[PDB]
Amino acid sequence: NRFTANVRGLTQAARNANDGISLAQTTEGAASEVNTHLQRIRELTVQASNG
Amino acid sequence: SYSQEQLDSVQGEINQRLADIDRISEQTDFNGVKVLSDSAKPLTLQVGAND
Repeated sequence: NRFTANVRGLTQAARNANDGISLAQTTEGAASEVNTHLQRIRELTVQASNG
Repeated sequence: SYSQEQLDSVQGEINQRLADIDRISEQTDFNGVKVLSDSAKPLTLQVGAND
């Protein structure tokens, strides 16, 4: 019974960790898009810095 | 050897040339910048990242 309870707990924990992986993936994608923006702002700042 | 009238004609030609020089100064334009003019501060030309 202890083994069964531990096994179900560990499997549900694996599911929780999969959800954590997915959350990190969404955050990573959003941050990557912000990065792609920041490259464009940097390039345009270099452009407009010309007098 | 030139009398006063021919000197006056020469001076008229010189005045025309000077007027053209002044015209070139006031009107040499580049992207809305009177570069070769009486109001032309030196430029910057940002060349590279890391201003």
